[PDB]
Amino acid sequence: LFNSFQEPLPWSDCPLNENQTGYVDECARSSPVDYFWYRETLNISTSISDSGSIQWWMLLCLACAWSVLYMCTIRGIETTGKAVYITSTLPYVVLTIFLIRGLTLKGATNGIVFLFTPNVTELAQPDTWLDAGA
Amino acid sequence: MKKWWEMKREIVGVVEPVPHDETYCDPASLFHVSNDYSFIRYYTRTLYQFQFQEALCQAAKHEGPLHKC
Amino acid sequence: GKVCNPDNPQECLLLEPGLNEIMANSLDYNERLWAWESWRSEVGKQLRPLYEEYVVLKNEMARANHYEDYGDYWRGDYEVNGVDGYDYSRGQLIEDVEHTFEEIKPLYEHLHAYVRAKLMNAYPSYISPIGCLPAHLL
Amino acid sequence: GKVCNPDNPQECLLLEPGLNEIMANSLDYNERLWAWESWRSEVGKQLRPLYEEYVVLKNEMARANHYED
Amino acid sequence: PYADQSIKVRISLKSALGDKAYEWNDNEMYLFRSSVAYAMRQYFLKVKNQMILFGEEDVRVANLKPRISFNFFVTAPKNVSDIIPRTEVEKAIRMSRSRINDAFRLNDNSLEFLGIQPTLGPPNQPPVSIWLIVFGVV
Amino acid sequence: PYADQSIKVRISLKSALGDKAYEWNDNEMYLFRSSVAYAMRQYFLKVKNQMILFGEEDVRVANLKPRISFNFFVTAPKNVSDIIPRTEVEKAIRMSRSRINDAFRLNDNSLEFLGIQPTLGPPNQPPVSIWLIVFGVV
Amino acid sequence: LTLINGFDLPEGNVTQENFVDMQQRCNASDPAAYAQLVFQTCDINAFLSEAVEGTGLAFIVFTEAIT
Ligand SMILES: *[C@@H]1O[C@H](CO)[C@@H](O[C@@H]2O[C@H](CO)[C@@H](O)[C@H](O)[C@H]2NC(C)=O)[C@H](O)[C@H]1NC(C)=O
Ligand SMILES: *[C@@H]1O[C@H](CO)[C@@H](O[C@@H]2O[C@H](CO)[C@@H](O)[C@H](O)[C@H]2NC(C)=O)[C@H](O)[C@H]1NC(C)=O
Ligand SMILES: *[C@@H]1O[C@H](CO)[C@@H](O)[C@H](O)[C@H]1NC(C)=O
Ligand SMILES: *[C@@H]1O[C@H](CO)[C@@H](O)[C@H](O)[C@H]1NC(C)=O
Ligand SMILES: *[C@@H]1O[C@H](CO)[C@@H](O)[C@H](O)[C@H]1NC(C)=O
Ligand SMILES: *[C@@H]1O[C@H](CO)[C@@H](O)[C@H](O)[C@H]1NC(C)=O
Repeated sequence: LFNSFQEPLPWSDCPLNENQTGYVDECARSSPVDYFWYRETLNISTSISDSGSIQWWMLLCLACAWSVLYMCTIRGIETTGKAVYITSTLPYVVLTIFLIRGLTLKGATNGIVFLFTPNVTELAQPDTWLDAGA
Repeated sequence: MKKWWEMKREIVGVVEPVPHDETYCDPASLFHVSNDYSFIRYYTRTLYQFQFQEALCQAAKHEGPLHKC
Repeated sequence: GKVCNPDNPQECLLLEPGLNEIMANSLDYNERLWAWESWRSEVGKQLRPLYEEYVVLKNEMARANHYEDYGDYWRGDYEVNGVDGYDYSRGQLIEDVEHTFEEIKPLYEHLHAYVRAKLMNAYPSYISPIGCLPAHLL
Repeated sequence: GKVCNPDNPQECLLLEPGLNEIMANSLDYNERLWAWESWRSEVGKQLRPLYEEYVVLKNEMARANHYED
Repeated sequence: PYADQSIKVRISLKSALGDKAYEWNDNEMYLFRSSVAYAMRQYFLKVKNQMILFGEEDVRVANLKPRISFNFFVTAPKNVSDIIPRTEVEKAIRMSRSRINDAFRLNDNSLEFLGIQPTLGPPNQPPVSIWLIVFGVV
Repeated sequence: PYADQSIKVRISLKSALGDKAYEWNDNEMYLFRSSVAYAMRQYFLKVKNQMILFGEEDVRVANLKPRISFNFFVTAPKNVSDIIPRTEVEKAIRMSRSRINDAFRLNDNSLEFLGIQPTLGPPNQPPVSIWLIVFGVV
Repeated sequence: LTLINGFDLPEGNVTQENFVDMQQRCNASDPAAYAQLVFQTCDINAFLSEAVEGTGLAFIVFTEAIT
């Protein structure tokens, strides 16, 4: 949410390396959004056995999230009951706007059918029923 | 000219040193082409010339190669 | 028609003397290329619009004589009609020409390959040993 | 130096005979204009780079003789 | 003999213009040749400080096709044997490319030159790193 | 003798480009002359259905000045006495003006032609007359 | 683009409807130059099956569609 508010969105184009003529190889062989997600935000490593620094630029966001949460629930009821009016209402408007914007794209009504064409050979696996229950 | 320089590369084995568009006429710059003469006589003349030569030493009972007849 | 130097435009060369002897004697790649390309661009360019008309007129002159075109008119010299086995039709000459020429190609390819290998010692760095021969060096 | 027709480029005209007598006798506006402009563009263009040098050299030849130019 | 100093050009009208695309007749090859000659004129005046009068008859063109792709090379003004080495044509064009693109309304993906690729611009956007400002802001 | 078929041209770089303005040397007069020759070539192929090979040596230029204003006129390809009547040059340019403006990045106020003025476009904006819709809306 | 760059076909002649026909023609014309080309085999209703990893949907597809 903070990396918005700029017209050339940071996840729109790749950065250039030291030699400012060719793209970074990680961003070249893949999409720029995958690069901004896996390298500029997370800086993800190669295995679960490779832990690294604490990566300050995530501590600020974590502290902001927890501070806002603590602000809203300072007293349980009588304080969350005043924020719920907006918090549980704004989504049902933004989502209607996004539904109207989505159902008029190119692949709409062509990607929805993939959601509603079941295959009767998948219903007999225990995994699907367990996941449905969970 | 496109066909001219296509056939030259394929039959004769000769390539031009600068490209030539359709405002040229390279064959027309030859004496026989631009003076309306038939050009095939120089082909068939070459083959008759050796048919006669070869069928004439065999009358003279030649011995060795043809070119010493 | 005549051709003249780019440096001293006041000396022009005819073809029968002057432009022939360059192509026949010189060994200078650049002078041969100049003569070759210049004779075609100075005099070939003039003849094209006339040749396009000569073709059209000659074709009518032949079709009005019960021939197909001027080509089939020219091949009329080799034709024989009704003498029992010595007949020879104007359309056979093309088969004979194209069928005798395919037996020469083996010898001409070796003769052509041998000359190429010997020009590469006269104009090195101008002839590739797997290509054709430039037209102005012949 | 010589000048030749745009139509029939194989007849070229010198100046002393040929180009003088056009300008001296003809009454055809277009033929006079052709001769006039052509003699200057065909032969005036050649002389300009030489004249620019002749000037420079002659000026030194004079200044080395206690003249101004 | 001229195919190692040639440059390949590929043009894709109906992509860039989409429609409105003019038709590529010969009066477009004329404009293209004279624009390349202009580029060469500029390169030899702001690099080598000479003054050479290239014309549109010094740009030779070969292998025209429907894809609108061809080959070209450049010679000295009146010296047919003097081919400007390809590496200098690749610099003249790198210099005047933004101006050649405009004469045709193409945009560097529809006027590929096949051997000279675009480079110009680094991402020097943020002096502030807006995100931490938003951070503090809230 | 040639001043009644001439057209006046006036160019104002530092206005349109503001800065970034290139300098107007002779390699710009060359490009301008050849672009005018291209315009004439097109006019005589989509109106009169002829095919005339105008070159950049058929555009004559006079009275160059610092304001960057000059005069020009056009002649037949190799016939110095044949001046294309000015009223046809005024049509060739009206036709290819949008394309001549681009080669230089000028915009029809910085490339005035002094006798041919721009016209193209009527105001066919509203199919609804938005104001009464807003009226009803409230 | 690869096909029309190979044989130098007109720009507006090779489209989605008559792609296979032009491919067949260009092979049967010059087998050598066609065989050395590289193609991509990919169809609709097959990119929908690209599995999105955990917590990698709201950040990979929605930002890519919003841009
Ligand atoms: C045309 O250009 C060629 C270069 O391609 C010039 O040929 C050079 O000539 C000089 C002296 O005549 C030689 O020293 C060079 O070796 C030649 N060049 C090469 C590449 O070998 C030729 O002189 C030019 N012609 C004119 C009239 O200027
Ligand atoms: C050059 O153009 C002029 C026109 O300006 C041509 O002059 C015309 O010539 C014909 C016959 O020669 C006359 O009937 C016309 O009256 C002439 N024009 C004018 C305006 O009087 C001249 O023929 C052209 N030259 C060439 C070689 O084509
Ligand atoms: C950038 O340029 C330098 C030469 O200055 C070169 O050594 C380096 O390989 C280039 N970088 C890349 C990624 O090609
Ligand atoms: C990303 O991680 C690597 C290794 O963990 C580190 O070297 C690099 O500095 C990190 N990125 C930034 C912007 O600090
Ligand atoms: C593509 O080009 C061929 C070449 O002859 C032509 O026959 C065909 O009609 C063209 N395609 C279309 C859709 O016009
Ligand atoms: C191309 O044509 C040849 C000709 O026989 C054929 O054998 C081959 O299978 C064809 N391949 C493709 C990919 O079209």
